[PDB]
Amino acid sequence: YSYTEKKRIRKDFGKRPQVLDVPYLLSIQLDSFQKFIEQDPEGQYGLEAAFRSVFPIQSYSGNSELQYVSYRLGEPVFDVQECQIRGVTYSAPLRVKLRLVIYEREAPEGTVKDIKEQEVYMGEIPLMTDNGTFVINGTERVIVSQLHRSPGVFFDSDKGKTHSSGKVLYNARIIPYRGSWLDFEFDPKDNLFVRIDRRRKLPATIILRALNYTTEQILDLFFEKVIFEIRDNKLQMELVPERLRGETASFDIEANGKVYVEKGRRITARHIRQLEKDDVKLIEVPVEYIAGKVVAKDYIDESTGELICAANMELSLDLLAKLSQSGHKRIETLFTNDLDHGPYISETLRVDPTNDRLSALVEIYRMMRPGEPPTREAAESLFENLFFSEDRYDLSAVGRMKFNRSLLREEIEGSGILSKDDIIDVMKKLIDIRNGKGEVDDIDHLGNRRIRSVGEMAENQFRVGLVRVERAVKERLSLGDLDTLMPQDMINAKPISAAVKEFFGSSQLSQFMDQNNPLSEITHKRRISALGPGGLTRERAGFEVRDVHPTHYGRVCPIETPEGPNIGLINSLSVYAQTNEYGFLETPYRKVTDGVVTDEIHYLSAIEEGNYVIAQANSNLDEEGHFVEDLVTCRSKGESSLFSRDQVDYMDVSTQQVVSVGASLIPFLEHDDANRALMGANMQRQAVPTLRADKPLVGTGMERAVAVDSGVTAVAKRGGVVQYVDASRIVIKVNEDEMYPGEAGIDIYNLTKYTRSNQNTCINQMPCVSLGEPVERGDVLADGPSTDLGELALGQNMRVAFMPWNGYNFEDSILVSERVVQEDRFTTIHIQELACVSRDTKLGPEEITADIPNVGEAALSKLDESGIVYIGAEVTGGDILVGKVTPKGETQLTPEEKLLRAIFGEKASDVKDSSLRVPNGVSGTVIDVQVFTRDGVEKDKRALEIEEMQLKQAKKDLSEELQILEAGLFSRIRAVLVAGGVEAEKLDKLPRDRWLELGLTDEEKQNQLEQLAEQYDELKHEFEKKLEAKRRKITQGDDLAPGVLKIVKVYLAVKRRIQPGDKMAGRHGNKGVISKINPIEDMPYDENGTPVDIVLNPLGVPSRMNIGQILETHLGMAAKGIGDKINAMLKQQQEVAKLREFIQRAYDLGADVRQKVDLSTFSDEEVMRLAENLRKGMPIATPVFDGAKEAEIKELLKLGDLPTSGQIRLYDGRTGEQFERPVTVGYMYMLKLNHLVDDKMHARSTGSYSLVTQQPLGGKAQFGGQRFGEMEVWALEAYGAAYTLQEMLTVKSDDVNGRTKMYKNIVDGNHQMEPGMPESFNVLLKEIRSLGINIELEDE
Amino acid sequence: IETPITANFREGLNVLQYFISTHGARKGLADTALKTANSGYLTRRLVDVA
Amino acid sequence: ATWWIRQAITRSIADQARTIRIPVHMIETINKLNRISRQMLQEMGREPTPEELAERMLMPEDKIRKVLKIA
Amino acid sequence: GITKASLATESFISAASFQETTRVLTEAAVAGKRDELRGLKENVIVGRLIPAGTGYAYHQDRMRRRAAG
Amino acid sequence: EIGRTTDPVRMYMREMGTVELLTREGEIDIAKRI
Amino acid sequence: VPLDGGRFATSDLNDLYRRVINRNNRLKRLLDLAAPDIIVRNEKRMLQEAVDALLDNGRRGRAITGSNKRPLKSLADMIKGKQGRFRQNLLGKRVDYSGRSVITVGPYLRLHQCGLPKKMALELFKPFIYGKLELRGLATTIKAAKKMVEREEAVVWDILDEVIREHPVLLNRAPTLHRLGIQAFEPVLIEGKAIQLHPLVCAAYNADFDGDQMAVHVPLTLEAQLEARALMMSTNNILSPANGEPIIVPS
DNA sequence: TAAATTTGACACTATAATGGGTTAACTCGTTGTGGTAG
DNA sequence: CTACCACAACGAGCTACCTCTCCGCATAAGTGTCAAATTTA
RNA sequence: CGGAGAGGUA
Ligand SMILES: [Mg+2]
Repeated sequence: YSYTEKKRIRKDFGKRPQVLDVPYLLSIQLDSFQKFIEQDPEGQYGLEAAFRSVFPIQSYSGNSELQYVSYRLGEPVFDVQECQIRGVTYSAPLRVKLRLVIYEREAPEGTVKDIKEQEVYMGEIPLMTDNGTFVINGTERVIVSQLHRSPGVFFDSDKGKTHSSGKVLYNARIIPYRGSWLDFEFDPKDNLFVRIDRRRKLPATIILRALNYTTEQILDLFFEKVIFEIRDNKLQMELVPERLRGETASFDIEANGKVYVEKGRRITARHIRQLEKDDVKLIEVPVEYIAGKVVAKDYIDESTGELICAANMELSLDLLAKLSQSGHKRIETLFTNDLDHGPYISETLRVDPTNDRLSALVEIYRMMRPGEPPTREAAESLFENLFFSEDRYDLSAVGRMKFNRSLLREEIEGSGILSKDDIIDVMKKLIDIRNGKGEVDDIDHLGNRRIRSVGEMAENQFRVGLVRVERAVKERLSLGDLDTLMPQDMINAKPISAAVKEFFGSSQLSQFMDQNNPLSEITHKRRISALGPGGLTRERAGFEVRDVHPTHYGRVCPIETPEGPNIGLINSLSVYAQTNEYGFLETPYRKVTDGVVTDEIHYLSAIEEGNYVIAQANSNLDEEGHFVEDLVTCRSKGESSLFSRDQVDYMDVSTQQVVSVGASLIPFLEHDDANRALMGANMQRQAVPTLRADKPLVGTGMERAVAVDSGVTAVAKRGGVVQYVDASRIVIKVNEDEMYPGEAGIDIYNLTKYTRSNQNTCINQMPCVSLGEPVERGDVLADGPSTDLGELALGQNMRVAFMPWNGYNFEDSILVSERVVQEDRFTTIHIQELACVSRDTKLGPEEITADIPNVGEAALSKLDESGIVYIGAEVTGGDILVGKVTPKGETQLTPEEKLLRAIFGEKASDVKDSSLRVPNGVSGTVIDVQVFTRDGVEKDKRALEIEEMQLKQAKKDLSEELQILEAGLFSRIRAVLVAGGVEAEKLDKLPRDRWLELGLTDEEKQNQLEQLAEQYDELKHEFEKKLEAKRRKITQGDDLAPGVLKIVKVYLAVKRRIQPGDKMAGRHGNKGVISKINPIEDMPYDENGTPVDIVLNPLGVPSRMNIGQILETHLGMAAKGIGDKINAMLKQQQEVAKLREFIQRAYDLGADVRQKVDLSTFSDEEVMRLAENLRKGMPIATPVFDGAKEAEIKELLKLGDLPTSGQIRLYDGRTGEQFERPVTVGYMYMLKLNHLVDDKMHARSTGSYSLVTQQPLGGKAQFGGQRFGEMEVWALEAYGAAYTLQEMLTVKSDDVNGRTKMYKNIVDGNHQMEPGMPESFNVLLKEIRSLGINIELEDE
Repeated sequence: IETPITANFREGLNVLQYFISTHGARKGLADTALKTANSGYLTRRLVDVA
Repeated sequence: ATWWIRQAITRSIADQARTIRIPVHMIETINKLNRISRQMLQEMGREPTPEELAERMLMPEDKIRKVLKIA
Repeated sequence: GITKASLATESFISAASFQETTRVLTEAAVAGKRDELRGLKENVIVGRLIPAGTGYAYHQDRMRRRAAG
Repeated sequence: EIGRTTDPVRMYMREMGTVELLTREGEIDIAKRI
Repeated sequence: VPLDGGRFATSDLNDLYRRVINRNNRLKRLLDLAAPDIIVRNEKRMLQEAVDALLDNGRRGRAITGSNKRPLKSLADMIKGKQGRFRQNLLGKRVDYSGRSVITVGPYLRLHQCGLPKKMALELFKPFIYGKLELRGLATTIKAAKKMVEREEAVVWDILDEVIREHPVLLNRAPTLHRLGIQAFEPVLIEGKAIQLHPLVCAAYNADFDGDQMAVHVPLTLEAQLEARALMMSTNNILSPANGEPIIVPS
């Protein structure tokens, strides 16, 4: 155990010994973008691949080319926090070394005339933060992966679309990574057709002819030949015996002297076997057998010179007689059957009206571009560019692999374009599927869907920008001057930057981050969206793709998805699920060998998983040897069954590998229903962080991993001893073994204090380590917003009794006591940012001043001389934040105030009130004021003071950084010199800074001494340079929007407490709303006198089938009872041995628990600290599907001196009577969701109106009115409610005269209406008249 | 499916039975929204006709 | 004929391209600005500032004139 | 059917507000139809009292003033 | 042919393409006629 | 119309009209210029395409897209459709004097009472409070009443209690499937931010207390008040209209 | 209003340049053509 | 001559509410007289 | 004060 968990050890009830640790939860995004950025010259990934795929480029002649050399990313101008503050993209400049070589035309190959190379600047690609996040325009964005259909070939069939026949129609499809599509399909008459790019249909032999194939070659490729021989006016065939299966003998199958078949007998398999055992080859036939057969090859007479019969025509008696009298003794015919060898190619050729290649090109031309006069070269160019061009067709080597796998080839590589053999093979496979050999492919099968991450998408968009700039540069280079034109002067950086910025700012996948707690960020980055560019839509999906497929086992969680219209399109990646090199999803498996489950782990894809036999994770083992039982439950080929102990091939690595991160944090998931588990997993990521984070008593053990890997805490990079602890920063001194002889060995962790998050929540970093503590690497030093000693703490654990109470818990409603609101357990902090912009109007600039007219000193008590509220002043609704004032305009000026304008001064009545105020209901202090200005205008006294404070803080903290690091360096120098020699008093009798000139003979230790001195000099130099750079950066003016003078941003900090209307929920989907805050004296109290804090409703248990909450309640009571015993012992101050005994006894209580913790190793101080940390209750880890059982929880209840049933006797606090039945009581972990009544409630009497329809606006932010929809109109109609309907249609809505008359009359007390014609009706009349159709209100 | 889910919600389910029940849970959840939309359309048409 | 055809096309694009009609001289200046910006963006590796464009643009034009020239 | 009966209603405004507005409006324009405003939806659209419940009598009164004069 | 098409650009190019190009001297006689 | 950033946000109809007028003017120019026949034929064809795109974009052929690569909204699209004039501005309208809030359970009420919060009640009855304040003589002008209710004296609260007495309000929850989705209740002033419903009416509303929300409307005229009192009161519609059975049942 | 001046409009560039970019390609019922075969 | 089928095209898809971000994107050659509407005293 | 895109609640 490390020292960060010795403080508080969570008891684990799991029994399966985990072999594989939980991997880094943010591996997919980081790995993808690392591949995109990093230079891989062999495995071309990202920028290098696109650069090689576009460069080099020729001219239309070929006398000038641009050769790629290398590329490099510049250092970003601003930091992450700087970009967030300034609202600019955190990007890195891309500089590429490009070489232009010029060729002579006089020489055959004059390659050496002039070479010009330099660093061209193109584009500013955004960079990824250490937590997988992008910073665009100040906001923080996340790019989610996409599960899209793989490139390759997919055979499918429609399950009886044509209801008249009921036949099964098969269709093939060739999906490339980029290019045109291709669809082979059938018809009810069994003919095969081609659809190009889902256009109209043609007979598919058109493609064959376009590939330069004639009819004889087509028949040779598809149909195999039967040989008919005419000799002396009689007919024989060459017969291969394995052909008369399932057919009826039309003639007598005879031999030279043997009789086999009679009339009206089917050739059964035993007769065929007799045929192979008699060894006959030549079989005589009558003449009517040929009638019905089709000739394979054309036949032309050598004498007359014309074709009697070409390929593919039905032979008859007259035709065979003519051919026999012609003199062709050998006839090749196609072999046809009705069950295995069907005549489809011949039928398609018959329906085909095209003779040879050029007619096929004309026909495909008339398909692709109808209405245009065809030409030979145009058709040839279009057909060669549709499929056989390297720029308009590509499978990207992953479509090639699936393509060769689905056609049962061997190599997994090849060309990126289609070819003749590929088309022949795919259509042959389609024919075979039609015949009966083979099976169609599944669409939802996880072997056909690929994960496209951020790196691939960014590479594709960058390649689009590259082809745009490439087409431009190729056009410009071919005609302009060639000698004095630098390579950087043609390339415009605009298209590439536009492409990357569009992708990173306005895509369907680069979305706003949900970061109200670390769990939300983690479950947002591990997200797979089936929609997006090249994906499905909410209309393009039915029940087939939304539903769970058996191949999702271990790759995709089945119980984490939005429950609205995105029920199956937004999936969550599993825990151990990695990604393949091609993008497929693979899972770990423990490899078993002849019965022993070895620790070797293999990663298996979806197609390989169905081959072997996989054992379940809940199978018991003997000393990590063989299985216990003989018949183990296993799964194979998508179905589960029983198998022997020697037939297995793999075992599940752990029982947690099926569920995702979010669903694995819910204790007792195995008892909950699927629906309520889904709801709990969905609501766990909306929990607002509270004021003081508190650990859950019943955990799972995954809290630590989620907290550490979320990148929200402050993990220690290198272990050591903490040197200086503060509320703002941590100074740590590294150990000797983990420290480079170059550096000082001092690390500084800065802590973020009260920064606004995306969802207006506060983000704070509270240090958890105290002064003088040895901490190793991987230890948490500062807890984030929802972390407690490195464990995710989303909510608070509270006392709960399950009992109905006077109707206040009626339908999921929750009654809460006053202890919860007094102790501010659910009091949150909301930091809200308000912005005021000083626009440059058309009559003068907007000034910010304290001289606001028509306002007294009562509203200006918070404003300073510059008109900005002081930091720290508490502000209420309607108060003035900044005193921005704007001119009105000559139109808004009245003649009365125009006279005094030129007499009493211009600054008299020219301006009006346009100050920033507080939205109603908002309160709280001011914590931060940022004043951004335009470069060129003097700001005010306030902004000068702001920048003075900024420079002072920067210089102070950066100087303190230097001082601490140099103190550590001098300490290292002292340690090194005393490791060399013996000098103790002479160092401390001399100034600390003068510890460098002392020395002796030169050796290695003197060498790192000199290296340390050099690092000191470089340290102070970098100090000075970064100080100067920071000063210049802060003294310069920001680049604002055009027409903007200055922007004032004010941060308010509201403190929100709970009130009737605030939603709460547990972790088992038992959501509810607060109904009443109850005084503590009325609460039902137990025998001891402790009142229950919250009273829930029991009826939500049976109907929703979430028993995990009851078991969690009992487990929480047991844990809190043990913790109460510990607290009582500590308060009595008994001993150190007794506490050690009791804690050890409580730890080793499970039956076959995985962990083994022993208290003899721990010292007395560790025991005391542990007991102090457990005095509030012992945390318990309950893994999903492998958690504690009823016997264990009852043993815990017995140890803690609680009734085993979990139910205690309550007394009514209001009256003192005893409740007739025992009531289940225990501690449950409740959250506080982000649906607050403050943000939900809204009211409006009369406000602003729209322009076109002139009815009141809609929205709380813009003070709108509620819509009275069509359904409610029908309801009032059904009542017969005429007058209310009329008043809601005319006078409370878009009728200008009626509503102002209504206001005037109600102000006068008379309650009467005067309706009028609504404006929307006249809008409709004018629109329909503009349609050109005369409509009018016909009087009478 | 041939083999049924033998265990109840008190004894706790294993991995595969829970995985099986997810199918019905998701199908019902989607059918709820689909039938809601269809009922809304039918109600609109019926209100119009009469 | 090429001169006349190009002149007619560019004059047509200078009167009917946008919702709001801008005079031909202003459109020429807008380009006299677009090219300069691109030239300077290529030369320096970053987008120009208004003062740099004032320095490089013209003898009678200053920061305010071209600031007004930006829409 | 319900859709066809609703579209074939004698009032073109109700049909236009229901479905297939283009076709219904074209048919009404070519036929030179006219609306008598007898349905509840028509008066909801135009902005008068519905001929049902409390307002019904008023409409009847209006009718008995339009017919008798 | 004059059939299933709706793009004005396609039709315009179709009628435009029925007229052949002029040589170095064809323009001379055309200008002489003018 | 201009926006807050100085930029304008015009309608697509301006673009369509610009197209049509430009092509018509150029046709007139060519006609007076004696252009060849193919030229005037092309100009006439594009004029026809401008016109029909104006009438309805995606009807004849390819829809004319604007700058953001989306088809433009024609007059026919502003007439018909789910978001057209008929189904979004003539049948259903946005209404003044309307509020919205989350609901909790009130067990001490009757069938004809609803617990309205004080702030929503003050905002809804603002013209009524102005009128009664003016009648009583505590305010001289409408502006004085505005500022007085804006700083919420106790006399304002007393007059608000006087105004709401025997003044029913309509509670409404969407989707209103059947006619019982809207009902008239007498208001009772409560401190808080949630409308308190009666437990028995939750079956008619199909309303659960898990965060559900509903809207409040205020009848203004006398006919509307009697309309809500005699026809819409929760004590009148006891039996369901679908079948003759009571709907207010213990649950 | 007389006069200034930056805007606004229109007319004119004389080597030879000769056919354009492109997007994405459920389910269901009703209506109208377009043959089809005997 | 006209009873019949298979394609193409068109119109349809609950309700209400809340939050956030985006919308003159890669492309373009300058001079020269004449009128004229906004600008100083 | 508009329109699109993304997400969330009932
Ligand atoms: Mg609800």
